[PDB]
Amino acid sequence: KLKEKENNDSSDKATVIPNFNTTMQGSLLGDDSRDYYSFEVKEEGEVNIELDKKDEFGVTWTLHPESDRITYGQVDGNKVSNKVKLRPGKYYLLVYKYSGSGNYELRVNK
Ligand SMILES: [Ca+2]
Ligand SMILES: [Ca+2]
Ligand SMILES: [Cl-]
Repeated sequence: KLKEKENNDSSDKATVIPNFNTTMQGSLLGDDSRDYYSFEVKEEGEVNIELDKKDEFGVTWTLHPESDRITYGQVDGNKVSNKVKLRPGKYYLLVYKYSGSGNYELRVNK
């Protein structure tokens, strides 16, 4: 039932994802085109970031460490996904749209 917290349009205002394997609900309607999130890895491992589109629109995501290591989501229909091996540290996850408007769910699986 966890929801994003606007305004979250910059990493300094990112919505904390408190835990792995936890669904975050958000929306990118109208001129809300960016939702920043953050999370912390405590033990090195593979993380599977999964965005589920609840409406058809053009949305993806970009991951980078708080530390040019950058990872992009891979769009496949109504899922935008990737698997990346991450070391302990804090990470920023920018969910942003490139067309249209809609609702989504986000998980950082581990
Ligand atoms: Ca939003
Ligand atoms: Ca936002
Ligand atoms: Cl962990």
